[PDB]
Amino acid sequence: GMDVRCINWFESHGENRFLYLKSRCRNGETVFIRFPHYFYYVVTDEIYQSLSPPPFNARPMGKMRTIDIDETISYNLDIKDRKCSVADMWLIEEPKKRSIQNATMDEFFNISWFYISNGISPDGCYSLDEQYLTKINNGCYHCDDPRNCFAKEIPRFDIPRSYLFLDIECHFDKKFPSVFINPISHTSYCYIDLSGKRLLFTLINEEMLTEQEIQEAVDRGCLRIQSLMEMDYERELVLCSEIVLLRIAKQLLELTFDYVVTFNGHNFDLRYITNRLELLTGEKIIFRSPDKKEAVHLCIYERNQSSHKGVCGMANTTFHVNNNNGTIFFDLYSFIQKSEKLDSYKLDSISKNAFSCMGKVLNRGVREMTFIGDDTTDAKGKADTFAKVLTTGNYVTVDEDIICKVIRKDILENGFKVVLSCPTLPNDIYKLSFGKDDIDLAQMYKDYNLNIALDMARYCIHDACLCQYLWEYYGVETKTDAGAATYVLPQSMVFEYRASTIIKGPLLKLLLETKTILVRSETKQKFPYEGGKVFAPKQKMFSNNVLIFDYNSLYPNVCIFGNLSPETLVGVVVSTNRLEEEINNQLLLQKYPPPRYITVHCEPRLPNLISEIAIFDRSIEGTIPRLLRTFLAERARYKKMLKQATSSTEKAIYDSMQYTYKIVANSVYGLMGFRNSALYSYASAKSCTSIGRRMILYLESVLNGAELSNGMLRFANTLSNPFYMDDRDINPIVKTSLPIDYRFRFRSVYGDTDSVFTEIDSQDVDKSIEIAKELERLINSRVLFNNFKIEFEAVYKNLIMQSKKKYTTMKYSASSNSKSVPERINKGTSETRRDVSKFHKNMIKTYKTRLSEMLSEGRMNSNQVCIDILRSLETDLRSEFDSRSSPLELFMLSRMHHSNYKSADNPNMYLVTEYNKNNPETIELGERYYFAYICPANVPWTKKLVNIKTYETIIDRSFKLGSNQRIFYEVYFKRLTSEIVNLLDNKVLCISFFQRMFGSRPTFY
Amino acid sequence: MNSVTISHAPYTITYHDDWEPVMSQLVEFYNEVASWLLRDETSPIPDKFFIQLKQPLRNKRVCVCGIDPYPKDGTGVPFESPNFTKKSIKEIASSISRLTGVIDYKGYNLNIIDGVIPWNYYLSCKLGETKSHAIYWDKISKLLLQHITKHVSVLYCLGKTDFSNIRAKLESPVTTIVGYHPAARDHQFEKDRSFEIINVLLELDNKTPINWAQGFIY
Amino acid sequence: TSSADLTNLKELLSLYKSLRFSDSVAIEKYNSLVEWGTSTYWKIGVQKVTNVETSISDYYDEVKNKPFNIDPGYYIFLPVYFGSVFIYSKGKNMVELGSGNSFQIPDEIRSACNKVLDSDNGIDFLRFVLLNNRWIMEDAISKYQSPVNIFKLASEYGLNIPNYLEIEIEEDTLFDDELYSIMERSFDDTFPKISISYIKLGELKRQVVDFFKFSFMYIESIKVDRIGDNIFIPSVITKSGKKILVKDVDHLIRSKVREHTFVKVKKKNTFSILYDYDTRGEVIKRIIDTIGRDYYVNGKYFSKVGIAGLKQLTNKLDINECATVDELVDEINKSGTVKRKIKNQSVFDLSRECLGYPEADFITLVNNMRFKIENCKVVNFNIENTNCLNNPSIETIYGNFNQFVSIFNTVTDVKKRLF
DNA sequence: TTTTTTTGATAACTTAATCTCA
DNA sequence: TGAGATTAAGTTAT
Ligand SMILES: Nc1ccn(C[C@@H](CO)OCP(=O)(O)OP(=O)(O)OP(=O)(O)O)c(=O)n1
Ligand SMILES: [Ca+2]
Ligand SMILES: [Ca+2]
Ligand SMILES: [Ca+2]
Repeated sequence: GMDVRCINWFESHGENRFLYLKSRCRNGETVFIRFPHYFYYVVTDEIYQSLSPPPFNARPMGKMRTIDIDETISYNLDIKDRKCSVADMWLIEEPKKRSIQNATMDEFFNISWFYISNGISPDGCYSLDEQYLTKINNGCYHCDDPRNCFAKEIPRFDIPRSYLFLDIECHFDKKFPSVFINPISHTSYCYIDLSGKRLLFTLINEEMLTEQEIQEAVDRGCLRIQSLMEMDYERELVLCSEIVLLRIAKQLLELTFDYVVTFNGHNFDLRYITNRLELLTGEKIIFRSPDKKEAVHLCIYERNQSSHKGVCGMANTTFHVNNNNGTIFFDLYSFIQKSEKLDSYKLDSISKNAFSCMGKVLNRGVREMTFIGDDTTDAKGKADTFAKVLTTGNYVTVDEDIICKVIRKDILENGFKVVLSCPTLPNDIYKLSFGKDDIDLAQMYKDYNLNIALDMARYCIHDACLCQYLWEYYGVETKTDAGAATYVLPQSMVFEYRASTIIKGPLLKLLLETKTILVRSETKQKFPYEGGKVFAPKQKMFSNNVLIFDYNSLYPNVCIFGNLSPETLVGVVVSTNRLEEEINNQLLLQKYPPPRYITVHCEPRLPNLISEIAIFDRSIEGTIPRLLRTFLAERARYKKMLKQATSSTEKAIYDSMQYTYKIVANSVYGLMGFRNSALYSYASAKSCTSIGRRMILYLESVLNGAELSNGMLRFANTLSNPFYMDDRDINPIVKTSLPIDYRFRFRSVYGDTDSVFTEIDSQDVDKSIEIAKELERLINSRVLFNNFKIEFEAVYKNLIMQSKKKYTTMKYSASSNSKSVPERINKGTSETRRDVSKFHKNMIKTYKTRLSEMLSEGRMNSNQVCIDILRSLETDLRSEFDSRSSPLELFMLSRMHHSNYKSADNPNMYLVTEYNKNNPETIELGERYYFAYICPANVPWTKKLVNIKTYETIIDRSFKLGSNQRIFYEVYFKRLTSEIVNLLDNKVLCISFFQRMFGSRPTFY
Repeated sequence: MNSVTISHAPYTITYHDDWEPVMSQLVEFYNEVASWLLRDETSPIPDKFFIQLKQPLRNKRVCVCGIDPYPKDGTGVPFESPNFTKKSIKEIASSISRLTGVIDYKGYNLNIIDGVIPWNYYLSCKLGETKSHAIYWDKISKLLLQHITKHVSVLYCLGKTDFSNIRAKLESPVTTIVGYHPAARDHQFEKDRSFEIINVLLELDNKTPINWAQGFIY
Repeated sequence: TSSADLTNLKELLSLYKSLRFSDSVAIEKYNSLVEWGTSTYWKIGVQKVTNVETSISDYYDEVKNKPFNIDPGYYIFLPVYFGSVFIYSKGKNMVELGSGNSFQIPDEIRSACNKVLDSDNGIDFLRFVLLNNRWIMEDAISKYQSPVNIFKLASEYGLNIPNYLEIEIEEDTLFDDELYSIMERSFDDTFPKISISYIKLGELKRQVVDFFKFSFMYIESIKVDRIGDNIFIPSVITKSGKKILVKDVDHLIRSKVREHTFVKVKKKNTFSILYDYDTRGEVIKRIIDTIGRDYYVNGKYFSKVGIAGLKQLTNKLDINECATVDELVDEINKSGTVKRKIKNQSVFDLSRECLGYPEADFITLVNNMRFKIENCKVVNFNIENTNCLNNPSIETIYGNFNQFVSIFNTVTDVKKRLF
């Protein structure tokens, strides 16, 4: 088809196995191309002639070197050189699988081999020539030499795409829709064809409606069709029977759409539609290969992913659709759950988290409330997204607590103008979100009417359009294209594999470019190794500006600096006593000078050893550093793309992509220390961690107690390289561009892996920011070296450090001033945790703010603060226990279900199993659910708590707190009191209050 | 050896006392599906549904599991056919007659062997086509396999891809062997050395060895 | 599924059958195989073990201290020696009773055990007894052969065995003290054997019998006796000159024997043995002070700190005496067997074995020191922590560090030329 | 009428249940 | 009937 652009790649699963490509031309027609797919093996030239059945095809790979990357322990300096052998290699293609004994490079996929050897990118535009193409069908072509056909690549051009965003609503009586006894009531489609037309249509099962209701609807303008051929997609509401509804659904699902998008539809929607189709009629949803040679029926299959820590077990489950027509069936639930961390993963929660804006009060009313939004009220792009979602939206949440029905809406040229139904809130600026509703589907189905049918149709089409809104908001198309380009994978499996698989494409490309093969023979023994270093905090409250300096990509840059690769490791030298250790050190300092070799002092891997030195060669760049350089370049490009964005959605997408690439770069290191990986390297991981610890220690030592005065800055220690002598000035007296009247002193107070918190004896925000910028400029050229670079993160105020990894503060960004509004940030405290409470966090915030203000103004003439704080705690707790005005939602906990446990009697197993055995709603193997402590109401306040887990019950979606059941407030109150006690200074009153209220000993940090 | 009745053709739930915590849920699991199950003609005998649920299950140590009864004809118990013609049973019998050392036989009838029980995952089929009743029996098969696994020590299943998702199907860990079906191309079941595996597993789990040639019928 | 899995798990079952007769390597292999089995099959009937106490009482009946009636079968007689007991399960080291200590076999005993066990597979294990730096053929439990032919083959391979006598008894004769004395006299075997354990044909389990009389005696003195090159054995004397044998130094340490104090000692017809089961830091220095400062506890025995030079190096390398380094290199390169052994061993280990120092004590002493090393040779050493000097053995070893460093420098210099 | 491709690391804190010791 | 230590699980920072 000459100028075509690829959309998806898929394989044939018949007796004659083929590979297929779906592409689109500039005009808009679809072209399918077929290839014979083989099994690829790599052999040596000597082995190639020793094959009794001659290979079907063989291509010379040239001369490549094979290197053994097994690691051995040496007790002396007599280290034998690594075994490497250079030989000519052959890539052989077999129509059927073979069993060659001495075959290498066997960890790569066959589709990866096809892509890399044929020089074809999964996504791209090509000029296919007709010499290598023959017609086998109307639109389907056959190619025998994909290498020569794809020799011409052209710049990317835009193409039309087809979308089917679908949702269904099934009647349910008491518990859950059952495909054997409960029918489908509503089916809403957002249909986008290659012409760009966007048609929204909802089909309503008429067998649930009375004849008079059908007449009323058809008079109002609802089409009442009788057969498949009488259906038009240009109408909004179509009344039909269930059989005709299912036939229309099957007809739509059999079309060659580019994308068929659902939210949890692979597990519920598509399965329900299919099973009903075979139950009522007996027909099948037939998928066909492009050449019309092999046909399959729709059958959703389950894919289980196991863990990799402490007895693997099942960890997650996904559901997929089998089809051989090139259509991608996408479920947004799995994509959002894999890529985001949230308290809940329901549609309402994600919509509320994503679709929010700030509204300005413009009118009031007896029961109404008019809002407005634009670029002046909130950030740029929020109002446009809110208006786009508001086209089908019905309910709006105000202040994250009030759910209000939309009375009237008006889309403007810059924002929105919506009037709600809520009391007169006496403020000027509020927050509007698209979240939970106040509709009881169980009650509506029991009193089903025409108006309720129309309301359900509106809600269903809103959900179908929410699928599209989340598709556009998360940049799934852009992410898919980027993943296919980077990982060298078909578009249908970009978000299906973890780091162990998505790096094999670039790894194979790098290995072929460098002409290297890595082999291992010996077994891999596992030993623990030490991680990063965390400094103990010196104070809880500081009342001074703290300057934060953070290393950029610490571990990838450490690996690049040290050339840490399994094939570049010279050896490991261990010692048992001090005599041998000293002799080995004397020999080693002169045998391997450090312009070329680097020696890392690691902790011994065995108790009998007292020393362990890992030697690395930096003459030749390693395999891991090149991959890390590639990924850092990708992340830098995506950061540059992020910084040149003005819309909120584009900024969010770019931030997510750069975070994903940073996590990929980190996972490269993590896999370098993963036993079940091909790139396993215990010594490399130990060396990287040790070098990181040395770097953070060096930064902390040089920054602690480094005063400045006049035009000079004096560092604590000499600017000397912590690994070997280098050609840099070590004088800690540095000329600074700051004016002559500045005099301040610094003191290191905390550290974590690569972050250093340095306080300054100052309070002026502009002064602190200027000094921090100057210092960050100064400690990147005179202090650091090679590729080690740090950046000034922010200025922290009112820093309250509870522990070594939990602290809350107010953040001033690098580009800010005194008048700039701070941002409140919490790291590890009981406010970002997903399983503490909602009632807990608000009180924690209020009490922490009050304590910060009260310490800032000046107090502590006596016990003082403790008395009033504990009195307030007692009053609030007794008021909550008596009134019980808080809802059940404020006392809800979240936990993830999984089957990775040491014992089968674990209470977490029992709770989920018992819930599943008595509830039609089944919690999957990676589903996050809700639970809470509920106790009999007649039970009074309990002093000594004995059993806690026995009171846990799962609040799925509709649990009702009965008269006999009440929230067991004791656990929450005890946790809140225990957290608050550790914040205060005086103790005797704290233990006294804990004994009086509960009757235990409060643990102190 | 008791029984319970339901409102659907089979309504012949003769069951043993050791199968007690099964029927009380199987009744609801089968009532909602019997109406659509009995509308078609199957190829077990309809009365041969709850026939292996009256046997004592705390006597067997190894369980061999089938995925589907024979697409043509059928008796009611897996891997039994006193009309010996089929290829799968031929391949099963050849590799065990070679192991035991008996050359003269008139079938195997693996059911009669003490210490082992043949199991069918899907309790019904249809004439001509296989795996045509999976939806009607999925949850019932799950519950029955879970109960059988809870009592036996080792489970044997036929079909690699057909039983590729059995670990998540059961919540209680158990010794499981998934063997190749004796109908694939190249006759891979000949290379399948699994009977020795299950036997030596019984000795490794301090269980009484089970004689294997006992079931031969002359 | 496959043959490899079958072989692996049947080897796991075989290892499970012999669980008490295991060492560190076998425990690690068993754990690895259990992990592989439970990962592949999702469940395994056996679990992990980490303690593994060595027990032999499951193959031996309760001890007998009373005349008893016997008549079953033949009466192959086998005495029991006095001393430490070691177990050779299959291709392993020597396992001590209780704690799974790994004894250091010199060379010939391990080869003899391997050659004896390679003949068949029906033998449960091989039992050895060590007394004053010598081995003896103990009971040979076996489920296939009678122990007579195992004894004969072990004797002809090169190790020593006790004599055996077979007698047929018709009626239930009352074995008494007189029969025990007569058969121990007929055994000759001047080595101080304590008990006698006769086998029973047909009955797999063996039986042990010994007769003794309690006695109380007085302690005169404790003295060391030479039984080798710097290997000393403790001993005591009585007023009448009677000798009370002690199996090893640990027996004396646990007994807490006090000078000029009455003790309980088990007396027999020929010789008598002190009885155990009567802190450690007090005795470990008190006995050292009484016997002499110039002594230390070399593991199971006593060793004397003295001179260390060319004579010790020649003795340890099994070469004749010489004068200079050139004669050393010539005499150790003349035969290619010794030089290969020297190449495979480090300077530190070779010097430590030449001076006969302990392993753990010397390692701790070295790790609690500071050294100045030039040209791969030691010229200055000093103590950084004096706490480790509290142990008298550490002080005794440190008192002669000059000889050790001289030997270390000589070995380093000669290895610089042997390559 | 049945069958190829998976799996990043450690450090630090909090709470409940179990084991051990006055 | 308390105190103290230890292990397993969940979750976050880096
Ligand atoms: N997913 C992660 C996250 C963190 N770390 C530890 C360490 C090295 O990756 O974090 C140091 P940085 O250089 O990645 O720094 P940080 O995580 O703060 O990223 P940055 O601010 O540079 O985007 C890790 O190993 N894996
Ligand atoms: Ca839905
Ligand atoms: Ca919906
Ligand atoms: Ca960083």
